[PDB]
Amino acid sequence: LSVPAEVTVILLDIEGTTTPIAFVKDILFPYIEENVKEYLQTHWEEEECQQDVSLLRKQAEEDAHLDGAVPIPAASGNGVDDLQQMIQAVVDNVCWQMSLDRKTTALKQLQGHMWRAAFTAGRMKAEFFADVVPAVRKWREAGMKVYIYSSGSVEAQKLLFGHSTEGDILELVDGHFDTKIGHKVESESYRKIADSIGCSTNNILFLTDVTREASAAEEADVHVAVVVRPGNAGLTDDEKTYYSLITSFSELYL
Ligand SMILES: CCCCCC(=O)CP(=O)(O)O
Ligand SMILES: [Mg+2]
Ligand SMILES: [Mg+2]
Ligand SMILES: [Mg+2]
Repeated sequence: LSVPAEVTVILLDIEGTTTPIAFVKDILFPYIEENVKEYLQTHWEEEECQQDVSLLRKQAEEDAHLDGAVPIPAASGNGVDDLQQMIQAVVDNVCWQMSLDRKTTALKQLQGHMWRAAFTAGRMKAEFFADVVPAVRKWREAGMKVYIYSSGSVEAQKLLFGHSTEGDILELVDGHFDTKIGHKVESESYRKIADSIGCSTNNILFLTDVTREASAAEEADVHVAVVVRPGNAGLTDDEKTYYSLITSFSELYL
């Protein structure tokens, strides 16, 4: 509710915090499965697409031992028939990786390039709860710095903020962090985030919906608040009593 005087930075989780889970789980990711074949068919000749498929082929070779693994065999030729077969293999491999929650760099890389087309072309918009932007603006007016921490790549994060239901709000963010800085349930990740930002762990207030993230940040001597939004995983009675909860960014007083 009332931020400690020592806080100078607000670190924000995305899914379940600034953005509903429904958008991420039922819109953002399913979009990939629905568009990967069309995307590959249309942009196969692109140097970037060729590089993406190259990475996916390498990954497919490394997963060859896994049961149910989908191979991306060497093309049979360079005719349109051979290409159709190739494309199907890549599509099948991508969907397979997504069915299990395998978030490899090869997969994330292609997803990011596909999302760039979706958001830039205005086919999709990143959903933010109505209280987010106004609160963030006031926070910044009060001198607070604002950073984002999500498992989604920074490149993908920028697309979300650049094409939100609130328009382009990239300027409201001072920086982004993804799994490169470490995993969200590891306290060490938060100590590094403080280092990258250029502050102390105690100058940070992290807002997240998952308690496993909250407890990891607390262990890193970071201040935390648990955000409750529609569709979020329930909190235990003890967690509801232990953590400071907020149902809106407006509930935070500086
Ligand atoms: C661009 C990808 C989706 C990002 C939504 C996420 O926040 C997931 P996570 O809960 O791993 O931080
Ligand atoms: Mg979350
Ligand atoms: Mg440090
Ligand atoms: Mg202290």
